[PDB]
Order: sequence, then C-alpha cells, then structure tokens
Amino acid sequence: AEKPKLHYFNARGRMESTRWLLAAAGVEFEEKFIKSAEDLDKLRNDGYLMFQQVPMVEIDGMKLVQTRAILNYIASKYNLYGKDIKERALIDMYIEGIADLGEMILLLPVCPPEEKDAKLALIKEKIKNRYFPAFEKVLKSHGQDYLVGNKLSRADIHLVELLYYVEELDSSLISSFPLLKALKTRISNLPTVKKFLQPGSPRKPPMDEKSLEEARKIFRF
Repeated sequence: AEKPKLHYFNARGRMESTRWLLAAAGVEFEEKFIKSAEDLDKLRNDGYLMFQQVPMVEIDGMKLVQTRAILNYIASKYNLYGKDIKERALIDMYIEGIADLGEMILLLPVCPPEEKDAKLALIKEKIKNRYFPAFEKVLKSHGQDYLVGNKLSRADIHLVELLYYVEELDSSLISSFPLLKALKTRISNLPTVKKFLQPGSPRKPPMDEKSLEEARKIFRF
C-alpha cells in the first residue's frame, strides 16, 4: 500500500510527534524535506496544503494537514487510540495536556530575549506543579505499565516523547516522579521505540542556534 510521506522542514518542529507515533507503530514512512521558500511555495501553489502550512502527510489517498488531524488518523488506523469512546476521552484529555505543555516548550526558542527567563521559569513551574503531578497520579491510580487500558496507546508515546524534551530542558524536573521515570524506561525499551531512539532513525535533533537563524530568514518567521 501507499507508504506515508511526511512533508516538513528537516527539523523536529510540528512533525516530530508524528515521526514518533509512526515509528512506535512500526510503520514505514518516507520524508520529503522543505529546504527553501521555493519548496514551500510549490506545495502551496500546487494546492496540496489546505491552509498553506505544513506539516502535511500523504496517507491513504489523503493530503492531510493539521498536526492533530494527522495524529488522530494514524492513532486510529494502528489501534493506538483506545478501544471505545470513553477510553478516547481519557486519551484525548491526557494528550491535550501534553500538547499544551509541549506547545510552551516548542515556542521557547522564538521567545523575545527579554521574556525568555520568565517564560522558562513558568514552564518549569507548570511541569513540577501541574503536569507531572497529574500524570504521576494517573500512573499511581492503576499502577499499570500503560496510561490507558493496560495497553500501549498514543498517550504513552506522546508523553514519553515530551519526557525526553523535559530532560533536555532540565534533567532534575522528573526527579521526584518515579512512575514517570519508570514509564520512560519501559516505553523506550519497546522494540520499535528502541530502534527509533538509536542513531540513524528519522528522529530529529534539537534546534541549534545556527540552524534556527538560517531557516528564520529563509522562511520569514
């Protein structure tokens, strides 16, 4: 069948959570990297970006845009979205909290230099007092290896991905959350995830200053 094709910059950005989910699901995919404003213009002018933005993923005959639409489809297609409407409600609640926190961290590099320190301190405060306690509480409530249904779901993948980003920010933030640490280890040892974390996979590195200032001028943000 058609192999999914991921259109995005050669960077983490708003495509990385899709790379994680597909890799975790054991699904082969291809990437088509946007290297210039001309590359992006061609996708727009040819009509393949509904809202003139990437990410865009070609899958099952669709040219899907909007990260949440892409992830929702992939999760359902590969049975990572729970078994019933109520499990999806828990999954959605969990992963939307993850996306809120992930959004903050995703946009810190583009923070005005004078608002940087305050923004970072707020992110760390919410991690220690709001989000990490919330997910530790879920894991402690049922004591099982997975967030929902005693079965791997997108929620485990999205959360562990975020845990790696929180580690990059500050290794100490997770220190008082032993169940989150255990989740990170177990999920990282799943064969598909273990391979994705090893070198040479589609997993992308953190944005460096040299690469940011480059695409910053090339793509007008």
